[PDB]
Amino acid sequence: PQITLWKRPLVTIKIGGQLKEALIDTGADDTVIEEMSLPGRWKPKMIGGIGGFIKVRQYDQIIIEIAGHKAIGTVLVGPTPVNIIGRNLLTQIGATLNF
Amino acid sequence: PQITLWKRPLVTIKIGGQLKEALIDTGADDTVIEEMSLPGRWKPKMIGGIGGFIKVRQYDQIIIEIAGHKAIGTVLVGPTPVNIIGRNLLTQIGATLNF
Ligand SMILES: CCCC[C@@H](CN[C@@H](CCCC)C(=O)N[C@@H](CCC(N)=O)C(=O)N[C@@H](CCCNC(N)=[NH2+])C(N)=O)NC(=O)[C@@H](NC(=O)[C@@H](NC(C)=O)[C@@H](C)O)[C@@H](C)CC
Repeated sequence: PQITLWKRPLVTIKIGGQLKEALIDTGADDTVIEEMSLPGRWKPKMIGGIGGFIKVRQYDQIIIEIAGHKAIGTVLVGPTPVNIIGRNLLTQIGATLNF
Repeated sequence: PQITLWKRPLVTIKIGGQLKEALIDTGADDTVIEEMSLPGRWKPKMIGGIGGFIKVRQYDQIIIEIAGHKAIGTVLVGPTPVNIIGRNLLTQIGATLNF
């Protein structure tokens, strides 16, 4: 699709069989989701945002759908204010910015 | 242009007579710039994201040129770790997300 920016670019995602809302975020390197259970082992990661740094859990090779488009990749889980879909998965679905 | 998302989408902006580099952030409601002088009255604002909140100064009716495209709107100034172009200005330059 084409998504304009007059409103927040919120989409539905599917992860772990569950539908969630998330923000398409070109300003995010990574994909960060609120607390949930994911399978397998995780590794530690520190990430930064507008207000400082937080610790998250890094899960690799997670199956995720973004607005109906299939991706398989890294998902960070931790105390983000909002679920964000970042560039690691936006590149898998072929997303670009255009003006 | 078409901007891919393999790397951070950085652009040059001109604001207040100065050139700066800034991140195109579809996940940002507002435009947030590191400390600089701007004309006119301001009022304080708290803005949040990963890591919590920072205090900024809100300036209205600021003219800005983003990768060569002129727009006018509100600009927030304060201790942001990165200069951010948010949706309030991205709409004005006609920026969309496409996949
Ligand atoms: C979580 C809230 C929504 C998404 C977030 C994305 N902003 C980018 C800004 C760029 C960094 C300061 C971000 O945090 N990106 C992170 C996301 C986490 C991630 N890992 O992907 C990032 O890429 N972090 C990199 C570090 C980038 C460093 N950059 C640099 N040195 N130049 C990282 N690997 O940790 N938006 C925001 O932080 C904005 N928040 C908002 O728009 C709204 N706030 C809330 C809470 O929704 C509004 C109600 O204020 C701020 C700027 C105010 C207008």
